Amino acid sequence: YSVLYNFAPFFAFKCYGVSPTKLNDLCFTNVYADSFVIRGNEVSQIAPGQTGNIADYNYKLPDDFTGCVIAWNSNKLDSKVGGNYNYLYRLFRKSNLKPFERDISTEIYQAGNKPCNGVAGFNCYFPLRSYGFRPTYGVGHQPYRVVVLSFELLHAPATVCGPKKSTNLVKNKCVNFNFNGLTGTGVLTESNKKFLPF
Amino acid sequence: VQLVQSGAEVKKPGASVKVSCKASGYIFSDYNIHWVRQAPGQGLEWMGWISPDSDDTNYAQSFQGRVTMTRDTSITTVYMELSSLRSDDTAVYFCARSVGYCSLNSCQRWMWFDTWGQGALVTVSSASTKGPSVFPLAPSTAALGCLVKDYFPEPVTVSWNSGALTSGVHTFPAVLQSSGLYSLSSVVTVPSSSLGTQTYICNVNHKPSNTKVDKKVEPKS
Amino acid sequence: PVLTQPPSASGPPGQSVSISCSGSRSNIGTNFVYWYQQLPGAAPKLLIYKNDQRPSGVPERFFGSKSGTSASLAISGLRSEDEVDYYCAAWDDSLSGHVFGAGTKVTVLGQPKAAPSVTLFPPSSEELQANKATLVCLISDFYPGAVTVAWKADSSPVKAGVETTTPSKQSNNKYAASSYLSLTPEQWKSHRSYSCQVTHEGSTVEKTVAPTE
Repeated sequence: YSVLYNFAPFFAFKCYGVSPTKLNDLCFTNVYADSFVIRGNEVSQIAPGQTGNIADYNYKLPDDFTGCVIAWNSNKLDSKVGGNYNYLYRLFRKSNLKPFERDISTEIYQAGNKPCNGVAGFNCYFPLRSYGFRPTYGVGHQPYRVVVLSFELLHAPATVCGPKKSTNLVKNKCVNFNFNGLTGTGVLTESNKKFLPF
Repeated sequence: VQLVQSGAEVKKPGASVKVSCKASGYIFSDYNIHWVRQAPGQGLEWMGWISPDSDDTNYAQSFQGRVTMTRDTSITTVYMELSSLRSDDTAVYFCARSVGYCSLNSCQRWMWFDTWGQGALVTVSSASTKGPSVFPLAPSTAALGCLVKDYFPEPVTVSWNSGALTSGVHTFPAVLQSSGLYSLSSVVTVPSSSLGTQTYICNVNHKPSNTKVDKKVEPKS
Repeated sequence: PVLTQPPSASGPPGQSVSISCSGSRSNIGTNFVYWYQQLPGAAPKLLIYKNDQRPSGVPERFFGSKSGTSASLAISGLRSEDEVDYYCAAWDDSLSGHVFGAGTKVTVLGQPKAAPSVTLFPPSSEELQANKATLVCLISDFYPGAVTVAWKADSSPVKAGVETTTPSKQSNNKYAASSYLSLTPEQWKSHRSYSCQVTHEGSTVEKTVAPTE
C-alpha cells in the first residue's frame, strides 16, 4: 500500500468502512478495482444510500459495499483542449442501474410510445453524451481519475495480504521473536542441523 | 495553422509514393487528422482515423492493405503510403483537421470536420516522365492553333507571340489512351486576311520535363 | 448502406425546395447526418453539423433537418454566389467509416444558340518523317455540351482509335469540345480527304481538307 499514498492528492480519501491504513493489518480474499473518469461535479453524487442524476443511470455504490472510493485530480492525458468524445456517460437509461452490473448500447433510446428502432427525429434522442473535459472550463468540469476498492469476504481462502515488515539479525541474546506467525522467546544461535527444503 | 502539403509525382502501378500533410501550427496530442478522398465518377470514401499519440486505428471495410497511416511527434509530421494506384485510387487525398481524441468507435458521431487545408493531388497513370516531341503544324473567320502530343504529366502552358497577344485561351479536356497521353490544342481567333503577313509563334513549356520548345506554324509550301 | 444522393438538383431561384438524401436501415437515425460543402478548386468547409444549430461564418440560409430515414435539406432563397457543391455525410456503425453519396450539382434554371466553328489543322510535312500523324479539330460556340463527333473519310465510316471527351465549362459561360483521331501513316496516305463532323440539333458542318494541303 505504499504506492497508494502518492500519485496526486486524493480528492475524496474518506472511507465508508475499514480504514485504508488498517488494510495492512488484515488480509483480504479478493479486490475489485474499476477504472473510469468522471467530471468534477460528479464526484459528490456517488455515496452509500445516495445518488444523483448521472449516478442513478450509471454505476452505483450501495449501502453495503465492503469498500469505498478513492479519487484524485490529474491532467496528463485526461483533459483535452479540443474535443473529448471517447469518454461518455448515461443520462437516459431504461431503469435504475443495479450495483455490480454494466451495460453497453450504441443504439438510440426512445422517449415516447413510438418505437425508435432505426429512425429518429424530434421525439427521439440519444442516451449517451460526451464530457466537457476542457482545461478552459471550471473546477467542476475538470476530469477526475476515479477508482473504487471493492472487497468480498468469507468466500475464498485469503491470498491478497498486506505488507509485512522485516527486522535485522540478532545473535546470542534472547529476544521476543516472531517467525511467520510462530511466537516465542529465546536465543538465536547457529545450527548444525540439516532440514529438507519443505 | 500550417496545413500545407508535400508535392508528389505521377507513378506507374506497382510502386508506392510518399504523401505528407503538414500538422504543425497546433498541438499534436488533441486534434485528430482525417483524410478524405474525392474521386470523380463515384462518391467520396473514408477509410480510417489515427490517434496522434500512440498506435491506435480502425479500418473500414473498403481498404485493408492499400493505405498505411503513420505518425511522428518529434517533428510533428505525418507520412502516408499509397500503393498499387489504379482507377479507384484516382482521387485528391484531402487533409482534414478536427477536434477530438477518438480512440473508440462512438466518438465519430459527435465529431465534425473542422478545417480542410491543402489537399495533396495524386494522379494515377502508367505513364511517368517523358519529354515532348512536338512538330510544327500546318493550318488549313479563320483560326490558328498549336497542338502538343506525347507529353506527360499535366499541365502545360501556351502563348502566342511570347505572350504579347491575348485572344481568350481556354483549356480543354483530353482523352486517355491505352499507353496514356494527353492531347491539348489551344485555338485562338485570328483574322482571315492575316495568316502569313503577321508572325505567330507558339511556345509550350513542360514544367516536370524542364524543357521549352518554340515552334512556329505556317501553311505548307 | 451506400448513401443515395441525386446527381443533379433542379432548384429554381426565389422559391424554397427540399432535397432528400436517404440511406438504409441502421445507417440514418442511429447516427446523425452531416452537411458539408466544397468549392471546385478549393478546400472543403463546414455547412451544417448535428442538424440543430447553424455554425458561425456561414449565412443562415440552409436549414439542418432530419425526418425519418430520409434526410431533408431545406433552403430559403437562392443566390448565384451560393452555388457550392453540397455533400451528404453520415456515420455508419456497420461500416466504421464515413459514407458518402454521389453528390448534388445545383444549376440555376440562358445562353443563345450559336453556329459551331470547326477548324481542321492537318499535320505538316515534318510529321510524316517521324511516322506520326494525328488530326485535331476544335468544336466551340455551342450550348449546352455533351455533343458527339464523328470522322468521315468521304468513302465509308471508320471506327478505329477515336478519341472523344466530355466538354468542360468555359470562363465566358460557353462550352468547347475537342476531338482527336490517332491513326497510322499507312492510313493517313490511303485517302486524300479526311474530315471531322458533329451533330447539333440535326445540323452538321463538313469541309474537305487534303492531306497535301
